[PDB]
Amino acid sequence: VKKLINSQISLLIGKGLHEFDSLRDPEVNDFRTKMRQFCEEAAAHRQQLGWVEWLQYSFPLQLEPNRALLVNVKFEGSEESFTFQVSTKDMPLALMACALRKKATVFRQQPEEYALQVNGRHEYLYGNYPLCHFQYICSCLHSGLTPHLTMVHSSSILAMRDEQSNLWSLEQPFSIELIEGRKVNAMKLVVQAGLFHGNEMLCKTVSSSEVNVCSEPVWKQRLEFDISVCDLPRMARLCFALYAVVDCPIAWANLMLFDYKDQLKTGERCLYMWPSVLLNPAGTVRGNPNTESAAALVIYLPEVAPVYFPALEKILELQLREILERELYEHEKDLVWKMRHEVQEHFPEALARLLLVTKWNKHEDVAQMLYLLCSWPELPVLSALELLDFSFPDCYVGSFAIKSLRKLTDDELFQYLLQLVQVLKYESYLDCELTKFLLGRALANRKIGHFLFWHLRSEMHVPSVALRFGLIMEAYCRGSTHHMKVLMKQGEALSKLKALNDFVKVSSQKTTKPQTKEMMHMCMRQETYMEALSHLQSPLDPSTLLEEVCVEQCTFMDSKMKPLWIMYSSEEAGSAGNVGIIFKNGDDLRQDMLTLQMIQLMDVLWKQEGLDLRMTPYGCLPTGDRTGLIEVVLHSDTIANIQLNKSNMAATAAFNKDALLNWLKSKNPGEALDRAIEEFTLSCAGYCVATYVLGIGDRHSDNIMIRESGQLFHIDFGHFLGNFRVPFILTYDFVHVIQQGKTNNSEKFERFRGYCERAYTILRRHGLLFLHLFALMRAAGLPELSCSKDIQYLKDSLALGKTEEEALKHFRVKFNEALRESW
Ligand SMILES: FC(F)c1nc2ccccc2n1-c1nc(N2CCOCC2)nc(N2CCOCC2)n1
Repeated sequence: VKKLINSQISLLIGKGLHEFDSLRDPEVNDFRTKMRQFCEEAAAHRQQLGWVEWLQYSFPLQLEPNRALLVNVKFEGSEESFTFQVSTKDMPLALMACALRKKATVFRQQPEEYALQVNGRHEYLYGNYPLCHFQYICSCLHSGLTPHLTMVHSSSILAMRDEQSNLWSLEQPFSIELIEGRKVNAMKLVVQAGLFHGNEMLCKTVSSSEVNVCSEPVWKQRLEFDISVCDLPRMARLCFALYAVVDCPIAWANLMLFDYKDQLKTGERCLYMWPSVLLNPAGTVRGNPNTESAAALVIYLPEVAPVYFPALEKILELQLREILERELYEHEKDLVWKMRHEVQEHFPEALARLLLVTKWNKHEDVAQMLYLLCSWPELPVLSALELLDFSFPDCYVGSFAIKSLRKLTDDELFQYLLQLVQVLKYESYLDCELTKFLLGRALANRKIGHFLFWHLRSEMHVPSVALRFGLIMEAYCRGSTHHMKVLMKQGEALSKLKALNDFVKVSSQKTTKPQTKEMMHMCMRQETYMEALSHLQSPLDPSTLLEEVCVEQCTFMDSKMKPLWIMYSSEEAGSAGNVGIIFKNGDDLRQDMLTLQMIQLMDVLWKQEGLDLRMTPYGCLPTGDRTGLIEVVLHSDTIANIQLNKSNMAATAAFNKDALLNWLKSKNPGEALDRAIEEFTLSCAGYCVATYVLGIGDRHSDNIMIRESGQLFHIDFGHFLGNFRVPFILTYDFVHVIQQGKTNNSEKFERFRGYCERAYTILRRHGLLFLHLFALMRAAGLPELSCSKDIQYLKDSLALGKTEEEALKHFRVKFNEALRESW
């Protein structure tokens, strides 16, 4: 069995475990054994959890950030169901009391023994919360639907639990010998080397001698650095660039000067370099795994004595501030450092600014900073996120930052998971506090575990992270054997969708769409495909169950990559078991995921201030190499499709401007139309503010969709942050709907401007949260989130320098400009 598990892990993570063994690497070997132990302890703990605690782990509650209501309740193993009237303010317990009282009268005769499952989903209602605080009930109220729930007894939950078991002395200048290279080029070669602590140089860079593009180049020269060996900070990295000149970059390579056991490195090293686009301090400190073809540098680290970095106990041994403390001059820097005790004492949240003023290239000053740091009070989550930036390379700072993030709720962690995973790319060593933090949290919440897995799995085709990410996924698997098998099922479904999508691509260039679609259906109806594609948890949302694939309703779309549109149904889920996914292969989905996650965050922040813009936060999840899934919002269509203005159709208009309004009218007869116009106005405000703030341009009728409820949302975000200064967009046909069809309607239109202003001003108040998250996202390597000007785009769009009064006036001008332009 131990053999079988290992083969399953290798298959799941997309990398053979034997490959880790073959590295003969102590750091890898250490990581694997420590993390495996940690993860196995988490699993022991989980297996004895109380049944409510188990539910909390497996099906974490889905909550929103007086009225009558009908609810249908059945018991687990029964056809018989009952419809009860309850209040939105009632607790699930009261509901469960009704259900049991009804059961006992039927059967002729305790609520705390039960939880309520949402029919056909892995989602439960339990706890001390009014029904309307549950996302599901809340959702049912707005769409107008009846909640369907199933009474599940504690013994049944426990069966699920059960089925799922498993030094200071060295004053000589730092120096290296550059020995030789092995490489490709057209000119002379040079090696530039710098010593970095994060983004900051610890001293000047020092260049190599120019040697002809001949060879197999052979330097054999001492490069000496303008820094003492005792002043190298613990997280010092040495960064190289190999290039050509008569500039033409060739390659780069980084390494930590100390190893994962804190020992200073000696002597010779062979550096397999990464091909270029000159110094790249934020680039990985691990060699290029393509040793067959990568250019290679050999250096020698001279034996300076073995010295390990000094222990903490040894480290420990060794006005107008406010008016500025809200980029700084050197004298301003000097007062901050001078008054570092006051900073700790009366301005602890200004820790980052103090860290940025310490001289990381002098060990006495670092020991000073560290001394303060070790008694520094915990900071809020917002402050802690800033400290995860690459600007804060020191391990003690890193550790402090994680310590401060431990108070993150699961809902917050989930919201910031994408960025936390991306920060892993900044890590210097395999065994680190972030990895342990993410793994423990993942093992204590299955939803965390699910998305941690997919974020890591979706980048296994990236050589620079394959090893790190592979190792973490292995560790995770040791910690939950059952969930590994659930995840393997999803991977099997994704393997099949790829093969099917490849077929569809080929067929679409040879025959008519009707013919390709029929062939797609025959392929899907093969036993191997019916079995692979049915009965899985959605990678988009593990609480959504994808039961039986409805082949007859599957198709594909006409765009370049021919994305697949896959529908599912489930008898048990009734009608909320009718769900769709899109499989897309050929495009990088990371940018779309980021854009949707930031819009979802806006929706959270708006709702926390009592502003519900009726947004549509659907899933998007990269799963592999230019591969991933998109959640289908049903009962929606594109603005362009609605505006095709076909004859012999409900929405038949005298003027194209009336097409959308007419469409809305046909889906929302009578009284209902007014609320639909309201849903459209609210969502339109939300999306107009979001796409402006994030600089999403190229918005048109083919990438804007509308729900039959009136709710508008966006699809296919190819660009953001003004990378293909985007204006605020007001579209005429939308303004026409907002104005209820009327040419003049300032009452409705100005209500809509109010919504826009209220949404925009709320985001500004959280501007720093967006900034810190985008900062962390720079680790991802998206070409549209690659430098400062990308970030500056967000600063400008949020007008963060300005007072709220100025910001709003500025916004009002952009909005008014948008309205003029509206024809
Ligand atoms: F290529 C398209 F699949 C596509 N790429 C997307 C990237 C991010 C988000 C959504 C994306 N979609 C997408 N997403 C969707 N969704 C996803 C949201 O629910 C409605 C259906 N539909 C489409 N199309 C249907 C109508 O006309 C154009 C294609 N396309």
